Amino acid sequence: NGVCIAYYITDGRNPTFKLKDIPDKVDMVILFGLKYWSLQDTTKLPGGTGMMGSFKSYKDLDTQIRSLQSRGIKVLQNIDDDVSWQSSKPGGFASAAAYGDAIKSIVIDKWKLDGISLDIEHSGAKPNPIPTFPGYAATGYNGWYSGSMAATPAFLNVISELTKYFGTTAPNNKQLQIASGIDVYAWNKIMENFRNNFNYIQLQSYGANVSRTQLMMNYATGTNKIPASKMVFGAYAEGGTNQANDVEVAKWTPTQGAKGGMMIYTYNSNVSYANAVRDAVKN
Ligand SMILES: CC(=O)N[C@@H]1[C@@H](O)[C@H](O[C@@H]2O[C@H](CO[C@H]3O[C@H](CO)[C@@H](O)[C@H](O)[C@@H]3O[C@@H]3O[C@H](CO)[C@@H](O[C@@H]4O[C@H](CO)[C@H](O)[C@H](O)[C@H]4O)[C@H](O)[C@H]3NC(C)=O)[C@@H](O)[C@H](O[C@H]3O[C@H](CO)[C@@H](O)[C@H](O)[C@@H]3O[C@@H]3O[C@H](CO)[C@@H](O[C@@H]4O[C@H](CO)[C@H](O)[C@H](O)[C@H]4O)[C@H](O)[C@H]3NC(C)=O)[C@@H]2O)[C@@H](CO)O[C@H]1O
Repeated sequence: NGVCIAYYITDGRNPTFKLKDIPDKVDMVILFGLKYWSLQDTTKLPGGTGMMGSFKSYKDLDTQIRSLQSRGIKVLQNIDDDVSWQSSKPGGFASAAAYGDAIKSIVIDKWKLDGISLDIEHSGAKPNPIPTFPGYAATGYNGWYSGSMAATPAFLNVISELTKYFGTTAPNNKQLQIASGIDVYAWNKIMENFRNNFNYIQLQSYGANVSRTQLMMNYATGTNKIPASKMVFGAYAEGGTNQANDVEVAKWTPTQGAKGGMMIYTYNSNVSYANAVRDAVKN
């Protein structure tokens, strides 16, 4: 019985399925697409358009969020890694501490959200040297996802500062999760440093079968030393074609022990698909 984490991309797709329509047996919802800078300054992106396409206005967004929380569903904000994380001015703030405070100020202080999930896969400087990727048998991936970036010290500082307000060691029960892949350059160093801070660690194993997820599990647990109970796999509902596999992964208990659960990308892309995955990981 794992967790069921639902991504709700706010780009207006499948509009009749409102954020508040997230069904029961869904533990958390991660607002996705919508950027934290829109939560920060609500006047820049008109409601009902772009990444606010899913809502009539910011008030509508705010109201639906509460609708989920009052039902006990945690609502997290997606935060994407960015090349500015590798600089001394992450997010254009003065330091990683400043960046961290800002995220805390916007996501928690202002929007009273339950935490954040880090989508780690964006471009930036590659590591140097680039290590030899272990390979498929060892990780479930063929090689590096060349479009990701190195977890340089500056990049690590950002996450470190964020762990002060989000995650297992932060106060006020705030979630800190990550959605990435063993193939992203920054993976290993992120886990060497913060695996224990993450409540859940999601692998974007879109389109995988149980065999491939197990391969990932072998590495995540054996080499990255991640507790099996934090591992969450990705159900690619957006694709609409891998449900049977997703359902199997959802029901599946890795050889290393009970996993954290499943995340669904995205629940609102195909509700029936998402419900099946939810049902599978829950029952
Ligand atoms: C966890 C995970 O799975 N990770 C990723 C997945 O995210 C990814 O799935 C796709 O995600 C896209 C969203 O990505 C953006 O948001 C996330 C979360 O914040 C970011 O991580 C990601 O990087 C994207 O954000 C980007 O941020 C950067 C900066 O932060 C922006 O760049 C800046 O831009 C400014 C300009 O202002 C300036 O130039 C700066 O210099 C520059 O840095 C960048 O703009 C921004 N990118 C975006 C997109 O905003 C989804 O969009 C994507 O969904 C589309 O594609 C999939 C294919 O996989 C389709 O299945 C799906 O149907 C969809 O198609 C689009 O659907 C929408 C839904 O409605 C349609 O919208 C309609 O559009 C109409 C006009 O065309 C009307 O407006 C209408 O009202 C509206 O509803 C749209 O028409 C469809 N068109 C497209 C694009 O096909 C998918 O979910 C996956 C797969 O790549 O990878 C995982 O690893």
